[PDB]
Amino acid sequence: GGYNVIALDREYRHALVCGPDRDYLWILSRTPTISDEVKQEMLAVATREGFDVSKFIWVQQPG
Amino acid sequence: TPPRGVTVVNNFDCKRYLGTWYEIARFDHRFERGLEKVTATYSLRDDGGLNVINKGYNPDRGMWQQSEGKAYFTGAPTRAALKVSFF
Repeated sequence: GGYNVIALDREYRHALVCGPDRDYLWILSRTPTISDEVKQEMLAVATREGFDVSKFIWVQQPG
Repeated sequence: TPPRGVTVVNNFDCKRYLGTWYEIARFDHRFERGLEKVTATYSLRDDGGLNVINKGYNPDRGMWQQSEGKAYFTGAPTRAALKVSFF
């Protein structure tokens, strides 16, 4: 399966990763939680690139 | 091949991407469904690919579990497009 970093911040602290089609998408962070600002940005980029963000499951993390 | 029309990071610095990432969110597939506290850890192989370790807590088993993969760039390593296979 394809693994593509479609967006990444300059500090390599937050990444948006997709698989071989728009049914595969991940939000990755160097930290177990992210802020509302980072959330909205990632979601905005996802929607701009034609991903349906209603498909996201918010993974439980310590935090 | 990446999906038609999506961006791919094209000045990728593979060395700064190495180490541990927390999975904040995912589209749900069978392979990951039900797993919590999911991390992805990347390390550089000698052959220039990446080793991938995906770890998560499975509350049904009460156990941490992990799956190991090998990733290769499909072109320039400054282009963040790879393909991963799991063993």
